[PDB]
Amino acid sequence: PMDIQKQEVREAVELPLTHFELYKQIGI
Amino acid sequence: LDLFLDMEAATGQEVELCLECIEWAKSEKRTFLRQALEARLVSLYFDTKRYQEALHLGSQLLRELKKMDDKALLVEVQLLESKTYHALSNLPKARAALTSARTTANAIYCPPKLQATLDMQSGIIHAAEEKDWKTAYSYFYEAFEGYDSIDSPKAITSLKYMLLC
Amino acid sequence: MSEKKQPVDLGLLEEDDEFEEFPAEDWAGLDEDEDAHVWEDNWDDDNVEDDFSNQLRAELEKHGYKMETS
Amino acid sequence: PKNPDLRIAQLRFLLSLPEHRGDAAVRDELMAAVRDNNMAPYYEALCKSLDWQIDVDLLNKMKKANEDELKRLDEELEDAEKNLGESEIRDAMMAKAEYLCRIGDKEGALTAFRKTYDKTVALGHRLDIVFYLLRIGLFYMDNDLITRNTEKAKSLIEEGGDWDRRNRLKVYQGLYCVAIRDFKQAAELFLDTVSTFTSYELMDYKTFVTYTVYVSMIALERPDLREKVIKGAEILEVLHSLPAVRQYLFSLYECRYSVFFQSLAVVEQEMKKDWLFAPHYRYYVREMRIHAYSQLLESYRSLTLGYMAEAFGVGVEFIDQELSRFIAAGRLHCKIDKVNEIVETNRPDSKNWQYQETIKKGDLLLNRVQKLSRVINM
Amino acid sequence: ILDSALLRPGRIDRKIEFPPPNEEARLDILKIHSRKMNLTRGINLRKIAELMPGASGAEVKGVCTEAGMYALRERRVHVTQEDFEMAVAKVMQKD
Repeated sequence: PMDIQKQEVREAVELPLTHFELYKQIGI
Repeated sequence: LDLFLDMEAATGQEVELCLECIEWAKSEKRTFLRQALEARLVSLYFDTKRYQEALHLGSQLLRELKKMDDKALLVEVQLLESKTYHALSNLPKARAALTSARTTANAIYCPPKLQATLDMQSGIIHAAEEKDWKTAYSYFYEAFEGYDSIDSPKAITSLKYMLLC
Repeated sequence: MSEKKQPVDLGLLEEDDEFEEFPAEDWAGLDEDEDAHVWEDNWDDDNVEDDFSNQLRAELEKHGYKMETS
Repeated sequence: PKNPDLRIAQLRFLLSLPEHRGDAAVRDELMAAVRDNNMAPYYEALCKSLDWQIDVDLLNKMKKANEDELKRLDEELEDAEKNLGESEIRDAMMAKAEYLCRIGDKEGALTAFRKTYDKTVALGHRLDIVFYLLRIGLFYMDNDLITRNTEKAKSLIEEGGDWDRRNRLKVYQGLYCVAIRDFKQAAELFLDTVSTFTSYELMDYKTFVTYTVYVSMIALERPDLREKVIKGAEILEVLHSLPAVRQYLFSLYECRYSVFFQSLAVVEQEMKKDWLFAPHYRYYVREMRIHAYSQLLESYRSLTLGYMAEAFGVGVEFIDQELSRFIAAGRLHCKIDKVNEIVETNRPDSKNWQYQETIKKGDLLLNRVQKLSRVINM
Repeated sequence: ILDSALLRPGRIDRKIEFPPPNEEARLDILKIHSRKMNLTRGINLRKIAELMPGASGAEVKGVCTEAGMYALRERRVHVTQEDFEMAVAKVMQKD
């Protein structure tokens, strides 16, 4: 073949995105 | 303190006198005074090429500066932190402290003495790996625009850095 | 047949009866530094080691004196 | 244990063999004997110590304080027993096992770490107990006892690599891989030095760098150094501590033997008189000499005795027997000739020998398929 | 539960009351929900467990799971009791 969704989406979205294996080393 | 250190005479008693000024400032309970005295003393160790207590005492200064107010004071110790990590030839931590100084000094209008030094050191950090000479040439060009007509040695070394990069 | 191994094992019993645990412990003084180490490298390290055991063992401290004399 | 008594009691190697440095080691050993219940270690190593005049003075106090703290940990263990709880009994038996590691007796600490090893509610604390057996296994220099609990505790982690747990286990891997002569697989262990820190339990950071600079400096070639350490900023940070290491790195990478041989005596003397690094001093010297001779001889086909003698700064009478022993013993390059008194090699090791590297596996595989014929009918 | 109790008059039914977790029920759930992540050796579970009141045991999970984000933001190896106190101020503010 704001700042509440910008801070919330910021730290909850882009901070885990720009680092690898954080899902493993943050207490998943 | 600046006019006493710029004379460059009897540098042995200068660091001990600065330690007595920090001891006195702690005796009179002046936090910002001893923070400035350590902010200049770490520059004295930077000129003395003593990177152990400069990075250690500078880190202990960061532990009490990141929590407190006056984020503009952190630009000097993070900029000089990039200067001592560059002196120790450390690219990732100098880029991390550089980015922290950018996101810290992004809202505060810094004077051209400190604003142009960010790009001046940035051009040397990017020029250390030889990734792209155009962006580094822009950092030295803006650094020359910042150091223009403010200091003759800084201007001749600014154009020296332009002709270098 | 496998029956001829008995007198050879009797010779091994005589060799073991010569010294009672003397080569196991005396040689174990070096085997404790040789245990778990690759024995393939111990042939070269033991070759040059036993080769230099007589004289000029290290010889690296003597080069500083042999520079001006040779 | 994790106390400084591991290092203070670890200086017994340089306390034992040489009689010159046996003054400071017995100075801080006797001064530190009143710490961490050092009675039994130095009493066992008393034959390598002074007389019995001052020895029997403190034994009466240490033997009663040992029984006092021991019976207090027994009473605390009985107070923790017969009660609902898991971490309390683990801390009581674990603390008793830590004191039994302070006295230096692995019988009651063996059965103690066996009981608290059986009371492990999770695998992380189990690996912590394993490390508690490794910290004393370094002093006991055992081979299999420290690899059994790590071979069993290695698999089934499932909790991810921590900041100091997995890094500490990697440090132990560097330890037992420095003990063994395995280098091509130990060159990957010290790559996590970014997250390493001053660990007073086993080895200081400067001692970890000082210990890995040998396996990295010798066990690696020029592309491996340029990729790993020269590109990395870690050695660029830690070179300012001691100016000698920078000389042994820039002089070796720069191929300057005139200063490397004058300064090599510090590597010779420092190489010995160490706990775990002394018995291997013969391999690093020869391996480094043949590695340097293969480094210079790689890019050089023919070599006169003048440029060689001036480059190495040694007489021709010594390099004569050097290369003479390294033709058959070393087996680095083809046969050498002296018809013109000039080192001249050919090295046809690429064109035909690159295809001839598989004939060894062809003959061993031939005997192995002869074994396959031996399996036939029986 | 009132309508269900009108349809289930305790004829054949096991009646086990589900109370809000008590102090020990906060120490043990604090340990079960503390072993999964890092934890320092100089923390006292007694007081930090007594300083987590409110609805139920999920508030402790709010302290831990809403404290690992402050461990990430602070960029530290482990979590201290002061960070757990900050998470206490956070979930107590949310309460």
